[PDB]
Amino acid sequence: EALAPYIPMDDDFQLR
Amino acid sequence: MMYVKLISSDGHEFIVKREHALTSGTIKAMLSGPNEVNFREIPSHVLSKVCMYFTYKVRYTNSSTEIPEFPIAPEIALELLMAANFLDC
Amino acid sequence: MDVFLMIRRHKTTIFTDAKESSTVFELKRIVEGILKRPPDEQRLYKDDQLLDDGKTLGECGFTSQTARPQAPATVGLAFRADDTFEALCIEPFSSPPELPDVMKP
Amino acid sequence: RPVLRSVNSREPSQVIFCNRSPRVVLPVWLNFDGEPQPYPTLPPGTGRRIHSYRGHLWLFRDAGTHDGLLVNQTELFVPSLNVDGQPIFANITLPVYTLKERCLQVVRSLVKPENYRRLDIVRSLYEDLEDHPNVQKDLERLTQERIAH
Ligand SMILES: OCc1ccc(-n2cccc2)cc1
Repeated sequence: EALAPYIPMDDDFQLR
Repeated sequence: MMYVKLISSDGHEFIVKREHALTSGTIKAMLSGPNEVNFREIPSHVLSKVCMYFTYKVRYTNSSTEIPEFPIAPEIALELLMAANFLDC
Repeated sequence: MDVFLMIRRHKTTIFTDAKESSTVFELKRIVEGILKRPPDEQRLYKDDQLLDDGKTLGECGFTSQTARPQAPATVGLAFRADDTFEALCIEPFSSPPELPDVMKP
Repeated sequence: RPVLRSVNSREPSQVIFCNRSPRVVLPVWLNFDGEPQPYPTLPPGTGRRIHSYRGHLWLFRDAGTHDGLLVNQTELFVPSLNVDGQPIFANITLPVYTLKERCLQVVRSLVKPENYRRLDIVRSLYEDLEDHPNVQKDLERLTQERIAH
């Protein structure tokens, strides 16, 4: 069975 | 270090580190034998930006740091493109 | 860190870098090696402000964050001819032409 | 069977995409047959947690132009097993473009392709403008270079 990457429903964050 | 002098079409003189000027494949080939270089075809508003690119390339090549964009104003892009094509950098 | 500079006098522009912690006097020594004029025959400027020999470049207002390789900060340079120092004069570069029609929105 | 492809490890690996570039970044996942797949884009200066897998292959491009970008200073990023819960960082950056290719990017951004050959520039540059960045052509190049080593 093939498992593709996915993105958790979560806010992005800012880099500094 | 050692330095070379690049002359633009309107007589502006740009003195850059020789190592930096070798960023240009054209200049590298001219100086590769066993200084001053005349570029009477390139105006100063273009050649100054070329020297800035030399500094930029030497600084950010082989670096893990965040690389800033090299800025090119729309009104110089065509001449800078032709200068980059001719200088091989 | 390092600051990236254009040292400019008349129609001459020197591209160099220096440490924020290095001094104005040290920068004059750089110019001496390139233009063969000694430090006491030189005056360096940030805009119209004459820079004191003993100040570091950081203390003059030059910071690595703004004096970057692709956008170097300008240092004005004037020479002492015989007895007197010349007035600071930097000739502008050439003017870019109008954008062609197919490059306009 | 292609040389550049993910392996179906099924071993989870937590990863953080850090867009340390001024471009809108398109993450591109190579599937198990080596075909590039797009993932949601990343605004400049932003980071995102990703649920990936060990031995998967990622690459990164400018979303609007497909200009090539680097991840941890190289073309491809491969998640590893998380050590002590710590996710693996993918720091996406601009490469040092040649001045010529940076000039081409700016010209492409201002001139419709149908209008390239109206510019008063040397003839060889028309084809350089037309040869815009292309993921599959880059994948073929990276494959050939790898074989050489
Ligand atoms: O323009 C330089 C450059 C071209 C292509 C890439 N590239 C990204 C993924 C595969 C290739 C990176 C940098």
